[PDB]
Amino acid sequence: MMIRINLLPVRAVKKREMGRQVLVLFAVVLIGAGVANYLWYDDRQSELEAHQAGVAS
Amino acid sequence: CEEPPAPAPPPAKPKAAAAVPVKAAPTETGAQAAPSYSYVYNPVGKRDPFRSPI
Repeated sequence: MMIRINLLPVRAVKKREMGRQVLVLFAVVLIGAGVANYLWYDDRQSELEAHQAGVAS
Repeated sequence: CEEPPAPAPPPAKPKAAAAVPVKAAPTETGAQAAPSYSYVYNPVGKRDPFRSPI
């Protein structure tokens, strides 16, 4: 008797794979944009400290 | 630190370099004076003396 299993090939395979890659790209872009939002936050806190020094003046 | 000029908004010296200009002090100090001057003087003279004695 022949026991066959067409489970995980291929438009299922490569569409789960494309599904993975698109999401990895999403993750990378969102981590980068995150880092940007950060570095911005730091320049802003520095500016705030300079300005509070001025207000003390 | 702050650079040649600083960054650009300008930053912050808005507030440092206005709540400075300067220390102020400020010398509530070292005046001088016009003073003031008095006025002079009441007569016409009278005779008894000295007409007879010269």
